[PDB]
Amino acid sequence: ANIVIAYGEWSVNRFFTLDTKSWAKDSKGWYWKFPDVLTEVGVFGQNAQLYRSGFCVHVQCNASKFHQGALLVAVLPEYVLGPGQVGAVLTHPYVLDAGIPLSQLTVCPHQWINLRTNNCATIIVPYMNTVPFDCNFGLLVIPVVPLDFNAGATSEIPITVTIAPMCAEF
Amino acid sequence: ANIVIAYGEWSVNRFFTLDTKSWAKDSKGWYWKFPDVLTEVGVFGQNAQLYRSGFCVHVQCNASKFHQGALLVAVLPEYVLGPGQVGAVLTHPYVLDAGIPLSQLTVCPHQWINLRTNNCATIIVPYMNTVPFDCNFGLLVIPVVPLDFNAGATSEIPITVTIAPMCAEF
Amino acid sequence: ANIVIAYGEWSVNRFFTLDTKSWAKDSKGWYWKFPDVLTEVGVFGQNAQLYRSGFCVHVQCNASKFHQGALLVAVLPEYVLGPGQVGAVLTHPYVLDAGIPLSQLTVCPHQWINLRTNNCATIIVPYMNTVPFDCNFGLLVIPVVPLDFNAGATSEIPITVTIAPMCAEF
Amino acid sequence: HSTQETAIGNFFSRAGLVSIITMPTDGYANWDIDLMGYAQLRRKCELFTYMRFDAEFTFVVAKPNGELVPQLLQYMYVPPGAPKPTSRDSFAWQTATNPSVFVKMTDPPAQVSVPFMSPASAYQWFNMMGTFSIRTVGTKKSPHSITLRVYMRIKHVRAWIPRPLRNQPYLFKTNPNDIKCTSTSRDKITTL
Amino acid sequence: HSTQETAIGNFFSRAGLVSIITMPTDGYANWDIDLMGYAQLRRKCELFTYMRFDAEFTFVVAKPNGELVPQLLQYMYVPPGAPKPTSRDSFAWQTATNPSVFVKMTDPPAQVSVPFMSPASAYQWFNMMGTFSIRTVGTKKSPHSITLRVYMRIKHVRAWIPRPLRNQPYLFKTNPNDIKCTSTSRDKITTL
Amino acid sequence: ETILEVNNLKTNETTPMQRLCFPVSVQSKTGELCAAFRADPGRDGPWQSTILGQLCRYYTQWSGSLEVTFMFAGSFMATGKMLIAYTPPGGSVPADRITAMLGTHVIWDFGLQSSVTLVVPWISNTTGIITIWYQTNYVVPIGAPTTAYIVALAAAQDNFTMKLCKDT
Repeated sequence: ANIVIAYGEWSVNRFFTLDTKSWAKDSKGWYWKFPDVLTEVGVFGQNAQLYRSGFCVHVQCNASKFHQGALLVAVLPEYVLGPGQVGAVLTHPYVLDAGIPLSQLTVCPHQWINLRTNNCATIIVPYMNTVPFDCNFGLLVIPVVPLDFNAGATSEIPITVTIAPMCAEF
Repeated sequence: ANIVIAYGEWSVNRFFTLDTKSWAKDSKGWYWKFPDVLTEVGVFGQNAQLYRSGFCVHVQCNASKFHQGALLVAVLPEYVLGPGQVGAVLTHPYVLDAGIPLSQLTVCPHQWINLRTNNCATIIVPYMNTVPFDCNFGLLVIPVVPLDFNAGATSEIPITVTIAPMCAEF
Repeated sequence: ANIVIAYGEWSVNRFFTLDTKSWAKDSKGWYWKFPDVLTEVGVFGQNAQLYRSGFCVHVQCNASKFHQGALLVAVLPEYVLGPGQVGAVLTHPYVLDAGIPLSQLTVCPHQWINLRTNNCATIIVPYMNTVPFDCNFGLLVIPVVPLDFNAGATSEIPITVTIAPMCAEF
Repeated sequence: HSTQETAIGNFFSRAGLVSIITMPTDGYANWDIDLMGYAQLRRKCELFTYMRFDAEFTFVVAKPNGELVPQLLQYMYVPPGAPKPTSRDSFAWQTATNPSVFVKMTDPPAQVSVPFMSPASAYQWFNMMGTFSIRTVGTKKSPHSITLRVYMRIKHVRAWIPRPLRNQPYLFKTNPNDIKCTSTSRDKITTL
Repeated sequence: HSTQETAIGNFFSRAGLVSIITMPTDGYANWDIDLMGYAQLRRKCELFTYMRFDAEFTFVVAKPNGELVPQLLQYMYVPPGAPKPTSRDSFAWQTATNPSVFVKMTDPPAQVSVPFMSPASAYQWFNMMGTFSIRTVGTKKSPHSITLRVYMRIKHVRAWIPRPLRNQPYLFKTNPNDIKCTSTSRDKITTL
Repeated sequence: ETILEVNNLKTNETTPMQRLCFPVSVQSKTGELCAAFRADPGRDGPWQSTILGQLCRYYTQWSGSLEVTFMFAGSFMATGKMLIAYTPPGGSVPADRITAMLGTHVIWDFGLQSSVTLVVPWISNTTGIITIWYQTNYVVPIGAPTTAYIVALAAAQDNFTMKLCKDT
């Protein structure tokens, strides 16, 4: 019952799997911009070229019990800075390149990813806009605690993101 | 039924006995400041270092029938001038060192101590403050009539003050 | 249901935590003498200067799964040799400095502490004396099996002792 | 006679002049709120310890000679803890949390009301409601001398702990510091 | 304390100064409507994404020295998309679909209200309500310097999508573009 | 809940990312003080980064109860105990571990429970002392990391009230 519903309320149907990011000790963070990053994926590849859909995202990390670290996943409606399946990399993870500090990032719906007790987390968010039929929201995954491990172990910890759209009206 | 209730309305439980003041012909007056003077007494000695309590004070004077005189005991909420079990001594009993005349001192709750018909008096006062959990009030005992006696009698008349806290919430 | 009742029968209330002893490979053992060691702890600090109380003691050891070893905890009424929160150290753990062999120590109420399947143990003992109102009993914790570990691990395994007095009549 | 005139409410009801502010040919004057400013209304409140009252203020503006000029002035209230303006062009005058009253000299005197500002349940006389600020609008000086007087009423009077009055004259403002007899004298006891 | 003071409505309720307009000895000044004009009231609205609010405006006119002169001025609102006046004698001032408010300097400040102007359901901060126009009536210049200030309130506040505040200082007006720590420091960890 | 900054130092100014968490290592012995910070939501300090401390800047009088949450991002096979003590307002800083046990305290063992909630009883502005003491030394096996980080979170309760709006 770790399902996190955003803001308390709720061949097209299938599980889309994005690329697996390599997350190392010296890394910073990654972010995806929905729907735009998903428009090139699968059935939506030829579909995008109005849309009303809810989004169910799953963030899973496969790591052994010998590592340590923590991530933070969140959903920020209308995230504007101040992109393909590769996403991008934040050059200033403290301000998230928004000029907005990282400590207050938890105001938005979030779930804590801790390599100790939990290997996976998910966030169910609905469609939120002033106009019902239309860069809706970005997905921010940044480590709070950097990775530390003894020599001889695996230096890269894969992070996968699977998108499962629910209640899609095109 | 000489019990005087202030303003018409109402191992920690025991009788605390303060020092006995020597009251002579040339004296002026004494005053105690609650709770501060009581904080060094008995169980409250280590307790004071918020408090909500009612205070029941007893003023008793032991004197023979050959003497004469009268005292005045009163309770003044937030008495500020303009201290240990020894208390202090008023240098100007007329203004009570407040610049406030002695004749109007009877506006506050009081009981007359007259060496003729009564050897003891008591005043029951509750806790009065703007903030319920916090120098609340001073105790003014000053003679109106000085002592006069024939030679050969006892020149000092002891005055004892016993504190009996009632309804104490710490 | 690992609770061990001694001999088959049963602001003052709170959990007192003693110091954490560092237990290494070359160590021998420690012992505490109740009530005397507890008299300087917390509320009992000013209380001790007759007592009737039952004692509930908890012995917990925090160790990883890579170590190995076993302890022995016991309650010996009127343990006399032949002390502050620091306790003491047995110079001859075989005779326990009583001239009494260690192999028979299990006659008294005891529970086996084995770093394999159990990280904690407790013993509930009542007050036992010829006079009901009065060095009642000592607490003997000595390893049967010494510690052995590979290089690179933590050489000190903390051992904590928490005292929870139950049915205390002063 | 009825009991309505001697009631606690009608005793503090009448208005009084609590301040005098004069601006020479400065530009701004900051005046702290105090009821102890003058002898009257002071002795009256020392009769009691705890007092709970709403405050009503009146802003009357004029010149030294009394003639009125069509000049716009600003009346601002500064809550307790807020920074005081250091000049006319400073930032405190554009602050949104500081209420302002824009009135002219031809505009009849404005009336503002200040609720109970203390964190406790009542004031203790034995008390800071904040301070004011007043300036002439514009980035340039105004070639008119402004002398204003502030009237203060008291609404919803509540009283507790009656205290004996002070017979001796007052020395300092913040402390009730040659003793004087509270009554007159006469040459003999039996004389009338 | 009650929940009425910390409510969303009372947080944006207090008025503020959103503009400063000065006319030297020009004749007309066009000012665009923006809530981002000053530091205050700006940081507050970036706490939220979607906001739906009515706008209340206040027109206060005066001179640089503060004295008032019996001069008639015109206050016109220009809806979004309408052409802006290029001069005082132009056609935009006689346009019937542009509302006007005729007030004098002795006339106490007028108050106008602007409804919700956006085609969407709410504003997006991460917003143009139109522009104003102001001129002195008549075909000739007015020999008086006019310096006016516009006050703006917010009525019927609605909020959605709470966002984290911006710790870094603002750079430009239209974009949230040397990183600064959001908190102070100390020499050790165990020091108080 | 939001993240506070307990790691605030002059050295961490160049790399603000290390400010989020504070280290715990095997070198620390029993009885040492890991971190100590006062909690006033308004004043500048560890509470300036949270959203609560920022909203308390627009207001003068605030009061209520608070909550502090800790998180352990360390390795899974690591075990150890941590003392979390709170000194009542108006007291003194605890000198050692034994003097902080007499007050409000909670035993936090990350070998089983990974987080706890410390409730500050009362605060007023017209402060408390939160200290983190070492109970047992950090126990690590071979191959496991010898240094762990703990992230501190905090959130206001329902009884927290505020009034007298003042801009800054």
